[PDB]
Parts: sequence; structure tokens; C-alpha cells
Amino acid sequence: DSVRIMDRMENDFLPSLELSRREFVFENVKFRQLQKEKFQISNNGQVPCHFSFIPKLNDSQYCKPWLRAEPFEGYLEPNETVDISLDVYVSKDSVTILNSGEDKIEDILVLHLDRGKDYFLTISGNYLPS
Amino acid sequence: YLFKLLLIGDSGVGKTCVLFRFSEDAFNSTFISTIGIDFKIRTIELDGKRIKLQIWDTAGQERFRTITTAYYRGAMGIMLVYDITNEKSFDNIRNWIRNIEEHASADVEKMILGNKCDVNDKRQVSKERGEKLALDYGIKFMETSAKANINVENAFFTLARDIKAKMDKK
Ligand SMILES: Nc1nc2c(ncn2[C@@H]2O[C@H](COP(=O)(O)OP(=O)(O)NP(=O)(O)O)[C@@H](O)[C@H]2O)c(=O)[nH]1
Ligand SMILES: [Mg+2]
Repeated sequence: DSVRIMDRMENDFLPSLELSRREFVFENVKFRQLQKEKFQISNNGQVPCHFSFIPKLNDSQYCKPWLRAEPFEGYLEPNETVDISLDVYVSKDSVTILNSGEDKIEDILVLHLDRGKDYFLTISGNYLPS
Repeated sequence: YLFKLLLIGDSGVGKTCVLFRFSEDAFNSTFISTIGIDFKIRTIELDGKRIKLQIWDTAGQERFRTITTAYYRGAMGIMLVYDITNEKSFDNIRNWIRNIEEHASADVEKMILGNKCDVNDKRQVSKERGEKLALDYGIKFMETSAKANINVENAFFTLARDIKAKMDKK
């Protein structure tokens, strides 16, 4: 056999990000009190990349109602770094089940690169029934 | 030919290292657990045909297992990987097979890899036991080591030959 130059090139040119953090803990979440945890992503690849949080399995939205990512999609030039905020806000739609306990402060976000890999971010923590 | 392959099995068994060995022909002992799902391209040749392998490497941690079943859909061949030094990882292979039966194609090609065969001092799973389980399910088996470069290339070529053979018949 011989050197797989084509494979080396194609792998090197696949979309890629570096994430500053993948595990998020929201301690003592309260009713109608906003908490934010930020992290950074950089395009450490050789090609521009489109990123977006996407629904998991057969879900309608990319995350639970009490959670948002901002921005939740975008386009990054190679070597470009942006901050993303994970925002937790429990309204009266989420409380019934958070006080009941058939839902807790847990979620997983799937960040997808177009034509590329996915990164998983894990959210944990606790709610204090107001 | 483009074959989508998928590596599954418990966290820590060596999936990322097996892929790194096959695609980069190297071993790095400081890999972190996979938090997400990745893929790499590796081209091989069979019957004078160039076959592009697109190989997806999954997160084996429990909390991601359900999410990860979403990615089984396109798979044409699946490596089931356990760690010869971890009896639990081997016990779980039957459970991984059930996952394949549920979430993958009924005619997906499968292969069992008993990885870390370089660590025989800490071996918990005998080669005979691996072979017999594979036999029970009618699927191919071999012991591998991403560290010592044992059988990694052989495993992948074998899986791809099986896929290609099946496809040519139709
Ligand atoms: N001795 C030896 N160690 C290995 C071998 N293959 C992998 N390892 C080691 O076993 C540990 C886990 O390897 P890794 O490839 O990350 O496992 P994984 O299946 O990808 N885990 P995950 O599902 O969490 O991503 C690492 O310390 C790695 O260096 C091998 O063939 N021999
Ligand atoms: Mg891994």
C-alpha cells in the first residue's frame, strides 16, 4: 500500500469547534429567577462552520422550556470565538412538574455542525419549590 | 462505495483509540471520554474498488446512550467493542446487540471486538468466551489492541468485505 493523503486532507478539513466547557450546574434555581452560565466556542478547524442546537431523538424543540441557548445557531469563520449563554428561567408552566418532581433540573443539549460532528452538553442542578 | 460504520460499547473499552489507530495508525494514551459523537474518513480497497469508510465513534457513557440511538439509522456495519480486562463490558454486549436489533437496520453487518488484548495480566474475559458468544449470534469476532496495533486493520477490512459481499449479491 501507499500514503492516504486524500483521507488526511478530508479529515483535516471536517468542521470542528473547541468548547470551553460541556457540563453545567444550576444550583438552587428559583421561580422566575434568571440564571445564566456562559461558555465559549472557537472554530479550530480549517473551514467555516454552521452550528445549531438540534432536537434530540423525536423531540420538537432542542431543549426543555425552562432552558435556552443564546445564540442557538450561527456561522463561525476559522479561528473565530463566540460566547454562548445557557439561560434558566422557570415560569408557571414548568413549576407544576418541578414541584411535583416528575421533572428535575436536568437536560442534554446537542450542538450540531452542518456536515460534521455533534457535541453533547449536560445540564444538572436543583430546583427549590418556591 | 461509501459505507457508514458505527462503534458502540461501554465507556472506556477503547472505541476512540481503535478508530485513531485505524485512521491515524497511532496510539495516544491521554484520550478523554467522548462527549458527543464524531466520525472520521478512511478509504480502503476491495476487489479493485475504492471503498470510503465513514466511521462514527459514539459516547459510551450511560447518560448519552438513549440519545445515541438516533445515530444507528444509517449504519451499514457496527463494531461491538468490549474490554477484555472488564467482564461487565462483555456482559453488556448482549444488551448492545438488542440495541442494534431495535434501532438499526435488520440487515446491518455486525462484529465483536475484544479490545485491549495487550493487557493479558488483567484479562477478565477469555478469548474462548468471546468466540463462543460471537458464534451464538452468528457474527464474526476478533481480539484487538489499539495500543499494540493488533487486528485493528484486520477487523475493519473484514467488516467491509462482509458489507460489500452482501451488497453485490442483492
Ligand atoms: N492498554 C491499552 N489501553 C487502551 C487500548 N485502547 C484504549 N485504551 C485506553 O483505555 C482508556 C479508554 O479509551 P477510549 O478509546 O477513550 O475509550 P472509549 O470507548 O472511546 N470511551 P468513551 O465511550 O467514553 O468515549 C484510555 O485510557 C485508552 O488509552 C488498548 O488497546 N490497550
Ligand atoms: Mg471515546
